[PDB]
Amino acid sequence: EFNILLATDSYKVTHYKQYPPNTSKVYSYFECREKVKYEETVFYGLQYILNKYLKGKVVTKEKIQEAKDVYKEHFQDDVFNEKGWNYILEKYDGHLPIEIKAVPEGFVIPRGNVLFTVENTDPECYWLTNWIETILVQSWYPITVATNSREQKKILAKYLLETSGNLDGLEYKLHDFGYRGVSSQETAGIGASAHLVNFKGTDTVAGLALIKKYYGTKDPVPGYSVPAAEHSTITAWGKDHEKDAFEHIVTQFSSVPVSVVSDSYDIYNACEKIWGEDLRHLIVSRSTQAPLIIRPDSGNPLDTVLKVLEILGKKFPVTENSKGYKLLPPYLRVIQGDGVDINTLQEIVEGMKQKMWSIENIAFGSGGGLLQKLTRDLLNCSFKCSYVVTNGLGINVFKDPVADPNKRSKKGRLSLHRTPAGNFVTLEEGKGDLEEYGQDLLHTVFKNGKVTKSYSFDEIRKNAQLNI
Amino acid sequence: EFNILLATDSYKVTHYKQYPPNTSKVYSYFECREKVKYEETVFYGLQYILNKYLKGKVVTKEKIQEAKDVYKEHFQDDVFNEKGWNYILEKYDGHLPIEIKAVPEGFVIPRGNVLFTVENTDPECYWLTNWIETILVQSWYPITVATNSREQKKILAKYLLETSGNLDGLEYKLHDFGYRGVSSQETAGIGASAHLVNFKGTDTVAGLALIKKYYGTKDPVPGYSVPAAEHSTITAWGKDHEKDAFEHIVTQFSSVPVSVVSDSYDIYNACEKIWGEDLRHLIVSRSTQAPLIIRPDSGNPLDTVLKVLEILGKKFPVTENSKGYKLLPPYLRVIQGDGVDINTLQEIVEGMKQKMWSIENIAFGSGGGLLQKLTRDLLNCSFKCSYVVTNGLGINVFKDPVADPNKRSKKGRLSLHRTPAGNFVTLEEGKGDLEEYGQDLLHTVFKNGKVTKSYSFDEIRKNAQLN
Ligand SMILES: COc1cc2c3c(c4ccc(O)cc4c2cc1OC)C[C@@H]1CCCN1C3
Ligand SMILES: COc1cc2c3c(c4ccc(O)cc4c2cc1OC)C[C@@H]1CCCN1C3
Repeated sequence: EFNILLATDSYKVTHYKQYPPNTSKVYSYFECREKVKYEETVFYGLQYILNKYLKGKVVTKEKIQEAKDVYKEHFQDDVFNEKGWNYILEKYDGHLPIEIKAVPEGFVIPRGNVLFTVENTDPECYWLTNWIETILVQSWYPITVATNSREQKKILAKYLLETSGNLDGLEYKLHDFGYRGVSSQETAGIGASAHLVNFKGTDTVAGLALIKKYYGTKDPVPGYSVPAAEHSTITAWGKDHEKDAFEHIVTQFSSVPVSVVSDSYDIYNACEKIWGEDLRHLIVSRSTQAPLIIRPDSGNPLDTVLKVLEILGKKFPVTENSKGYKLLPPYLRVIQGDGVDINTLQEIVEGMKQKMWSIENIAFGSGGGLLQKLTRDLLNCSFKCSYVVTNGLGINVFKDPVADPNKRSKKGRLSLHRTPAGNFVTLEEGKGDLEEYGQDLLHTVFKNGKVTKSYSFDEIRKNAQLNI
Repeated sequence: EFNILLATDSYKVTHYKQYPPNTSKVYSYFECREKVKYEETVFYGLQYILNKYLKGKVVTKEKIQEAKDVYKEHFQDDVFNEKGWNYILEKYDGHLPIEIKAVPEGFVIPRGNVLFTVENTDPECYWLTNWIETILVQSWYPITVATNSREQKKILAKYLLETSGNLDGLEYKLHDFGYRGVSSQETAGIGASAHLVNFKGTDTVAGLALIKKYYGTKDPVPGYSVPAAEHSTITAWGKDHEKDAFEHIVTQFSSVPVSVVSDSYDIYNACEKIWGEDLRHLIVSRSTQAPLIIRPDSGNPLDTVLKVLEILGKKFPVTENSKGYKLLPPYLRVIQGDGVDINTLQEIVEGMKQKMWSIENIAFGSGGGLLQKLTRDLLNCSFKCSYVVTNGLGINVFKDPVADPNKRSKKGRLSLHRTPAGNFVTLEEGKGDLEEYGQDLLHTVFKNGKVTKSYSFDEIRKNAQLN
């Protein structure tokens, strides 16, 4: 049912009429333009797009007719290029005559570098390069989710290492709760998969299926969850029976970790009186492999975390780890899953450290902040034409708006290189062909309807690892 | 290839073990909780979800086995409720034993009112009400896009009325440019469909297909566009040939409206020297039905709009309308489609009014600001359990967190009524059954796998009209 002829910005339908006459090549590129800092970006998600939308026979006689009929009404005019699309159907069996070169998935690249390039492989299809901009520029989302997720991992690693002396359990310190808070089922899958580049905990089941279909893992699944209560399973017992709900849930899940939302009526009373006194005998009996994870879900996230830890530290036996930081017993942990984004995550771990609480005690859950409150503007994700051939001559093209030099685009044929210090540089104006900086790091990943280079999710996770 | 058994928050897989024993009924509701204020919301998008995801045979033996295999690995344990899902397959031929009642689509409802309710119709399926919360709560996105778009329409209507004395072309004053700035193809269609509740201009073609399939219009399409240049079609001509690019494009599109991005190198030079002198002869000759629409795309959105209008006003014949506001000639208009969201739109029309420019002169295009930069928290969209039947006894259920009184949920069986002054009131604790108000405004839209009541896009548009 997907029709690539109907998967572009409307105005692109009219572009074949606007290019200079005798244009044989249009060459475009994607970058996260330069200027939390977000100095480096995780390149993730293009392989999903190539496989789901671009590869194989994407043009049929029925798809051309459907698009002709929609655009006739949408524009109230006959501007649709049926001839160009028929050419692709008849000459290439509806395979796109396009070459895409990209940096490997999971690579961590500084801002302002070429990440992928797109060009037509047939001169008659000069107009196709920018037709597919809309579908390829959506790459911004998994790039931005993967990047923002990795930036939160860097904060958790710094504070976990300072307060505990190791990074054990780091991949489980940020759990994806974003399924309800995203705009669609398709978005849930894409965003959850991008989070699983960096972490292993997710409630967003749609992410597992996407990874298995488009990337692959050695392991049966790329992420995991544990049993957890919500407000409906506590509040269903009645206002006077919160203790009965808690006793039932921890007894049902006595041998596995279990998360219990504790703020239905009064989080402080739940921690001090219900967990800390009435049900304490059911908690101190649990295995190290099956902790109670208390989940506050309302109020000021920092103030609530600090008060919950002070409460639990007075009702349960607290130890002092080798770094001097307080540690709850191994059958008891906290997860803060409300109001968490990269800024509040920083504030909580810093406030915990100042009160001498180990980051071993806490994990975070993020919903909207992890998968929804991100824009194409956060990393200045941009797709621009840099090179055309018109009357057999290559010309270097760019924009350079007077009022915003940050929107200046790169000129000519691009390539990505290692510098002598081992950093990245993007060469412009075809200067990569001089091989003063060695070989281009971009690889052909799509050519003429075929995916030509692919990466497993395992390779992507290894590429995206923290420097440590 | 969608499997409703795999379309929930993972933890919901475990909830059938957490509810009180002898629970026969779980009843839950959606609202935009009370605290631009966004005092009223456009209810839009549930019918999409009911038809795409919830209706008909959604359970098969193969879907149950697939779910069982995934959950075994995801939890490293066998917690999946295979028996519950098998019961629905055998007893209802895989149709969901759920009743959903909703306010009519397009209705504009004040914050803090019930918009829809969900309950199981079979006692064995008490667990199913909140299993489908994840899919249903995503209704927040079309509600929020439709609501934010209508709030922008209110600002434009106010300023167009004060500066021009009428609302002609209001439905073409905010164009959807959001396709590349959203997170997915599916989000693009949903968001574009929500904008078309209020406006007619879109570049997001995916919205048209969604409206045709799930809602329907008397007109062949719900939304329109005009030819437009992008930086690629101007810059491809070369840095020294911007004039040649502009001339080619307006000549190819001489008899239709055409938008031309004019900031590739220098927006001010383009307006004053290229449009205003070198190509002025190809502009002043155009039909009122085929204006040149100049599109700045960089800089401070307010400062750039006001400077562009000042430039054009010195190069082209400006009139003064009956309200005393300046009006460009009919063959010349402007569209600002960079940095536009609800706050900047207000800043620009207010700044224009202060410089005595009519809002007739300007349209807005919005991308990320219109379809992407919105969260479930903006309208406090929430799905909560309000009523359960345990041991044959009905109990009013709710949350009331000590630290956030704004997160208090409603109690018991709910109903939506007209007040004697013609406002809306949500009645709690089954008090709607006393019939002290008129009829419940919630109608059954889904029952036992069937969509029971459908709205056309034309009725939705009429419900969402401005006062
Ligand atoms: C021993 O303490 C813990 C164990 C887990 C386990 C998982 C887990 C998944 C997501 C998440 O957000 C947290 C956790 C977790 C948290 C714990 O303590 C805070 C999944 C794995 C699959 C088999 C064994 N499971 C253990
Ligand atoms: C006469 O001036 C204008 C006309 C239009 C027309 C459309 C239009 C669509 C989207 C949009 O954002 C703007 C416009 C527009 C803007 C104009 O002036 C600024 C679509 C319709 C389909 C047949 C006739 N078209 C006219």
